Amino acid sequence: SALTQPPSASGSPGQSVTISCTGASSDVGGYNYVSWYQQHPGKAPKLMIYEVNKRPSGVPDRFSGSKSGNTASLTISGLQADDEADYYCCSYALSRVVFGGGTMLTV
Amino acid sequence: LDPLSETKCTLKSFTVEKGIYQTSNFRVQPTESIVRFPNITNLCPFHEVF
Repeated sequence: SALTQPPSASGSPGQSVTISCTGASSDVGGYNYVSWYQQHPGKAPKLMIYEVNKRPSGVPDRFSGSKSGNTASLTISGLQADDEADYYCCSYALSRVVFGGGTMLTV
Repeated sequence: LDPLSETKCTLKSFTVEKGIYQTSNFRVQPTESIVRFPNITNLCPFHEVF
C-alpha cells in the first residue's frame, strides 16, 4: 500500500514534535517493518530511525520511534537548527519498500 | 448390436440354449451435465507468507 505523511510540521527549538506515518503493511514476520530517513536539501538521505524499538549506531538518543497499530510515530526530543530536513517513512513488510509523501519540519 | 450377441458374449459361446441362462447386464443411468458451486470470496493474501 501507499504511506501517508503530513505535508509539513512546525515546532519551536527545545520542544518535541511527532511525525505520523499511516499505511504501514505487515506480514507473517512481524509488525515492526517501519524505517525513517532524513534528507537535507542538497545531499543524499541518511538512515536515522529503523526498527523503532531500537536505533542504529552513531545516532543520538534525540531521535525516537514508535508504532501503535497501523500508524507509525517519530518522536524527536530536542529540536536544533540543523534539523530542517525532509523526513520520509518506509514500509518494507511485503518485500517492497514504499516511501511516503514526506513532511517539511522547520524550527 | 442386439441382446442375442450380448448374451453370447456373456456366455462366451456362439450357441445359447433356451431360457435366460445368465444375467445380461445392469442398467446404470449416466450424467448429462455438470453442477459446480464453489464459494464466492476475494483473492487470498498469499503474498503475506511468500
